[PDB]
Amino acid sequence: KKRFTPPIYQPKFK
Amino acid sequence: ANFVSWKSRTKYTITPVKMRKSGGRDHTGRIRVHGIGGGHKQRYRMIDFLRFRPEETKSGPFEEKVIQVRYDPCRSADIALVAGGSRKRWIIATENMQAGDTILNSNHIGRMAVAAREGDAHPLGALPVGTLINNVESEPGRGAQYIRAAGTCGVLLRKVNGTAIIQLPSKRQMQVLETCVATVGRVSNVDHNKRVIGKAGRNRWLGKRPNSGRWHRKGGWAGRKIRPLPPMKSYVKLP
Amino acid sequence: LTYFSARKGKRKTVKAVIDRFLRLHCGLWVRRKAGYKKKLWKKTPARKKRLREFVFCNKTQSKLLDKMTTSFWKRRNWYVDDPYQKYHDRTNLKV
Amino acid sequence: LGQIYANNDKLSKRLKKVWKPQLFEREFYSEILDKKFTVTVTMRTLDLIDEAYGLDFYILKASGEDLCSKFGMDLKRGMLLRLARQDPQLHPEDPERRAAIYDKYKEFAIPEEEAEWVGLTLEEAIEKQRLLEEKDPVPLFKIYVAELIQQLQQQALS
RNA sequence: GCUAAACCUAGCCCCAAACCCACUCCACCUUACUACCAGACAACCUUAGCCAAACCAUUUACCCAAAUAAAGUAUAGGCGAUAGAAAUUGAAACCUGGCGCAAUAGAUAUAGUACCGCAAGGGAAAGAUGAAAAAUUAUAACCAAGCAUAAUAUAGCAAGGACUAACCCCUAUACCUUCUGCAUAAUGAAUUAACUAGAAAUAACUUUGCAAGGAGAGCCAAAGCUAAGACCCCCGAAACCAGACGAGCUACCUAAGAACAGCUAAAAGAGCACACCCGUCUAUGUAGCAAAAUAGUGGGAAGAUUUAUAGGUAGAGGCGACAAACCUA
RNA sequence: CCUCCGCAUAAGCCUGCGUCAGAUUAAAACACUGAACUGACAAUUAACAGCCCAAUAUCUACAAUCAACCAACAAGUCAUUAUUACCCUCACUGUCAACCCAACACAGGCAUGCUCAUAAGGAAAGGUUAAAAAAAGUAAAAGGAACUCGGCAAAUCUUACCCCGCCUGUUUACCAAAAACAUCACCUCUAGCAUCACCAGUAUUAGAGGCACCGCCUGCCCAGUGACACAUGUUUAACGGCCGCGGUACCCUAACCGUGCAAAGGUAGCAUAAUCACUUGUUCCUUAAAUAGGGACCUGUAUGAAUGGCUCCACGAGGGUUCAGCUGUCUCUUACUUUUAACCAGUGAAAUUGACCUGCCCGUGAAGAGGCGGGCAUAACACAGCAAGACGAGAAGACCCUAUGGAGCUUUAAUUUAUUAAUGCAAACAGUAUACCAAACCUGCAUUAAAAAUUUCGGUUGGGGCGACCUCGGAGCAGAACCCAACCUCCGAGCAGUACAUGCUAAGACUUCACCAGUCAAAGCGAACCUCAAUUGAUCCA
Ligand SMILES: [Mg+2]
Ligand SMILES: [Mg+2]
Ligand SMILES: [Mg+2]
Ligand SMILES: [Mg+2]
Ligand SMILES: [Mg+2]
Ligand SMILES: [Mg+2]
Ligand SMILES: [Mg+2]
Ligand SMILES: [Mg+2]
Ligand SMILES: [Mg+2]
Ligand SMILES: [Mg+2]
Ligand SMILES: [Mg+2]
Ligand SMILES: [Mg+2]
Ligand SMILES: [Mg+2]
Ligand SMILES: [Mg+2]
Ligand SMILES: [Mg+2]
Ligand SMILES: [Mg+2]
Ligand SMILES: [Mg+2]
Ligand SMILES: [Mg+2]
Ligand SMILES: [Mg+2]
Ligand SMILES: [Mg+2]
Ligand SMILES: [Mg+2]
Ligand SMILES: [Mg+2]
Ligand SMILES: [Mg+2]
Ligand SMILES: [Mg+2]
Ligand SMILES: [Mg+2]
Ligand SMILES: [Mg+2]
Ligand SMILES: [Mg+2]
Ligand SMILES: [Mg+2]
Ligand SMILES: [Mg+2]
Ligand SMILES: [Mg+2]
Ligand SMILES: [Mg+2]
Ligand SMILES: [Mg+2]
Ligand SMILES: [Mg+2]
Ligand SMILES: [Mg+2]
Ligand SMILES: [Mg+2]
Ligand SMILES: [Mg+2]
Ligand SMILES: [Mg+2]
Ligand SMILES: [Mg+2]
Ligand SMILES: [Mg+2]
Ligand SMILES: [Mg+2]
Ligand SMILES: [Mg+2]
Ligand SMILES: [Mg+2]
Ligand SMILES: [Mg+2]
Ligand SMILES: [Mg+2]
Ligand SMILES: [Mg+2]
Ligand SMILES: [Mg+2]
Ligand SMILES: [Mg+2]
Ligand SMILES: [Mg+2]
Repeated sequence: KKRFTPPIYQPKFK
Repeated sequence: ANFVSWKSRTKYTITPVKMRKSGGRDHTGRIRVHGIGGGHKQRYRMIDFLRFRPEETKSGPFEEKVIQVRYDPCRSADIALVAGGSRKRWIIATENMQAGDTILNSNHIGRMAVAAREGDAHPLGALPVGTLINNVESEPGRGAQYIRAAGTCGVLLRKVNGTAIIQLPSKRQMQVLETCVATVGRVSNVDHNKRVIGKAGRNRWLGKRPNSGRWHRKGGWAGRKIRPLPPMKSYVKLP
Repeated sequence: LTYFSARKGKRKTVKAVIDRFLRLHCGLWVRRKAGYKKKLWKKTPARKKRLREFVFCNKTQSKLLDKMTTSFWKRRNWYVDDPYQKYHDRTNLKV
Repeated sequence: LGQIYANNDKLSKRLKKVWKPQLFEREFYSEILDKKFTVTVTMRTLDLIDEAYGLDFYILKASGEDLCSKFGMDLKRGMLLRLARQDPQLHPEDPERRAAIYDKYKEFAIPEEEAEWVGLTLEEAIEKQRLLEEKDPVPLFKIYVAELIQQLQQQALS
């Protein structure tokens, strides 16, 4: 199939 | 699902009441009848199907007068408002009914038959054998339900002693009590099957979605069934 | 065999071992040869007599049957009319 | 709401089956209350009524763990109150019938202070206890003038 | 010596005891944080499932009545992996701590804060001088990974043997593993600091004590009984059920509105063509403007067209002009 | 210089480039000081849209489109009456902005009015040189598609032929936008009918299905399935199917006859086609050169008449070819501008890294060596371009195989009808002269069509399926005690011809490399005086 992974955003504290 | 019906009028009137389309949505909201949805806005007319009805402080027969023949989008046949007395009620029009006509709504059954026209209405007990009738009832004082489309008509077969067998357009026999009022003649707006559609725009305007695109394999019910005529259903209650 | 139960936390036994074997106090298990009651018309009388004998087990089999049981089945019973009473104690043993 | 196997064997499929009792909408006649009621009675209830020789006996003899219904407890409490308060059941001009009815049901006679709390639930009992223990707050002016007159009488009579 | 390293207290877990609480005035069931108007309908229901029996369809402690021996005994159980009582002697009221810890440990918590989605929900690091900061003083410095101080000097898994001196002379194919055989061009790795991975029964071995008896009721015994020591890992999937959430993007429907210059207008679900609906191809980028863009060549553009507002159809399903297409990347 | 923009309304957190001090530090991709700031000062005042309507009964069929001719069909967006009671009156929500949804100050998206370019609004360029490479723009001596599978950006403006689909349209949001799904025409089946969609409808109607107009037509079948009658039958435009051989004159393709089967032994049509391999078919044309394209043939043994067969009026971002004229795709590339390229000023990554003091050849190794042997090679350190290698970077490969790890689809693979309609029985009502009738609504048992509550899909297979096998014995491999395998080559066995002392106990051994199993036998009581080589079946339960 059409394999795809969504990106993950880090918290806005670093 | 706040689904409320638009049939909120317990009094008969003449002004066309606005109706709301459904598209196959019941009280839950799921589509249960496919092929309905998206059409041109229409207005509902309160059509009085009961032919003979006495007015206030009335009992005997009364005369009527056809005024103007219009059209009803809720059905195939056309309607025509017929005035008479001190009230006006919508009834189903018949063939060869124009402006300035005179019709009779009688009820007294006579000894012999009555050579009525194709506009007036009389009980089945005073009609000759072999007469094209329409809008036949099932119970005395119930209302016309059978044979009400465009051009449909029935012919009287025979009489026994208190019943009246009426030949239905489906080639099926059906008897009814003698004290039932039925109209005489054929319904207007003939040649309805010859109406060429032309394009899908007409079907979309009428409010009919296209059929499903899934290829269904025909089972065992797709073959031709050469079956005999079903027996005559009786509505006369016998003790 | 459930080494630790959920109510008492003890050790459970296998009732099949008790119903199919018989442990003696010396450390031997008495069993029965299978097929001693089925299809006896095609077997020689010598085989029929051999199948109807109390045969002892081996070492690994006895160890397995002991591990499948607890300390209750490894005691010494003193029945009134025990036909296997003379087989509990084993004399004349030199390593 | 139980479970039933297939062909009455545990080596098949465990299906679920719920039995329903039979309901016969009949009509009775209570002698203590003198009023007919339409109750969808079953068969075991009719058998118990026939064995108890009437409906009033079946209602008054069976305890709360046998009726399994609120209407039964209400009828029991009503009959107990009618037998305790000695209220005129029918009407005057013929007290012999009422006397015979009261004499027929004399092997119980629960007092009035205990028959009013028969069949009531917890919420109804709490509501009744709150209504009995309502009492609008009495103004403190009456208590103050009572204490004042008591004090003046005590200091004057001495 | 710059970067940066340690400085204990909010307290955190379980015991014994004790049963623990909820309006200062206003607002809180409609668009909660809204002072003020005419259909009163709203609960009373076998939980299921995973695993195990090397599959799995019977079965699988979890059921909320104090210990123990009976006893894992009779029993139930594709009589098999397992489950499991009862009858019976019996069950000494009252005392304020940690052979646990100190911010990567201990509750996630200074806090259910920021942040993500319309929504249920998920959810993380924080604070170090001092008696006198109303002592802004002069000091206390010294250790890891990164740097200058103080770059390179021919030759070679960075190493060893060595001489008066770094190289020059000789030898020598990184580390753990599935593998007979691995540095192989197979797998893992940039370092430092903190954390992380062998928990336990019947039967066995050794050493005290007593002894035909041992043992603080119950159990065993033709040299036995009691006690102690000794022992059996971690992390990583697709699947199923139960309780709640979504049609604001997209599929369909409903009620009230808006949009389409100009020319040819053959009467038209006509043509070209603005704005508008979708995107057949070229070129640019794939950590870009963008988790799907840029101009034309494109089809439609008086209707089977598009759109602002409000409502409904949801998983044992919704919808479907049928792509197994869509249901918040 | 642009304006493909701006101003308002609609939706949206509400204070988000006004002043003051700090501007030493902190966010501007660098600075001034300010659209990525700390504290204090206060903007917006309604007439704009809302915040709405006292009841009892009754009334409202001649559209809009300048609505006046005409003409319709999709049959349509706007109105009151009689009675009772009511003369207190201007309160409330916002009027700022450079602003919303996408993690952002993003070349993305947003509904209507206004002049469709103006009176709204902004700057492609930081500087230095003109490296190579790449992208966007003008044209070129001769050929104008001769390069490429194909007219693939590009400008001239372009005709005819074939297939497919009637057309418009829509579908795989994000690699296929199509011949794919739909559309009017046609055909089949079901239903005698009143309140919640179907339908406020009536057998010219409604629902369930197959192709999809107009022209020629749809020839056969209930042996098998289902459906309808339970009359043994009907149904196929319901699931599906319409032969083979021999005799057959000179040559294929046969006229005809015989034979066996069955519902008929391919009807019409069309084509070497979107059509199994033979197939680059005979042949004509388009080119000088043509498995490209069109025309007449079916041995098409596998096309075929609603799984519909073919021309035809119009059309297609669907798939292929060509004619008159032209485009640097090429022979053979070139002249300029911008992005970009090289240096200066700063913010400043991502993937990736065992350490490197890192050259080549021959040969070897886990089979492709810069680190191993022998040779060749060698002062050190940066900048500017290309890819030959370091089996270089991104995804525990989507292709092959294993898994008693899953999921989707379809059943004539397994437990069962848990929910309908039909049935038969039992209780529940009421009449009825030793007999019949069993109405409307509840309960339990068993059956028939739809759903379903669950599951698995054995093993070796010189990679897997197909080929072959699934237990045991013998002959050589294994030669003279014993054991030893192959998908190495051969015979077989699932029994038998005759008496039941083919009775009961009891020392000692072999043991198919373990166990479960099998076999011989001293002696006694009892009695007159056993053959063959494998020749077979355990637990539970009955
Ligand atoms: Mg159709
Ligand atoms: Mg279809
Ligand atoms: Mg399992
Ligand atoms: Mg007990
Ligand atoms: Mg912490
Ligand atoms: Mg934490
Ligand atoms: Mg250091
Ligand atoms: Mg060297
Ligand atoms: Mg290690
Ligand atoms: Mg591995
Ligand atoms: Mg290998
Ligand atoms: Mg390696
Ligand atoms: Mg590997
Ligand atoms: Mg690596
Ligand atoms: Mg919507
Ligand atoms: Mg659609
Ligand atoms: Mg058009
Ligand atoms: Mg157009
Ligand atoms: Mg499909
Ligand atoms: Mg404003
Ligand atoms: Mg984004
Ligand atoms: Mg300006
Ligand atoms: Mg520049
Ligand atoms: Mg040129
Ligand atoms: Mg060419
Ligand atoms: Mg082109
Ligand atoms: Mg098309
Ligand atoms: Mg696509
Ligand atoms: Mg689309
Ligand atoms: Mg596309
Ligand atoms: Mg089609
Ligand atoms: Mg046919
Ligand atoms: Mg072919
Ligand atoms: Mg060509
Ligand atoms: Mg199109
Ligand atoms: Mg620079
Ligand atoms: Mg080696
Ligand atoms: Mg080499
Ligand atoms: Mg290497
Ligand atoms: Mg792998
Ligand atoms: Mg296996
Ligand atoms: Mg499995
Ligand atoms: Mg499973
Ligand atoms: Mg599933
Ligand atoms: Mg296999
Ligand atoms: Mg093979
Ligand atoms: Mg052996
Ligand atoms: Mg002998």
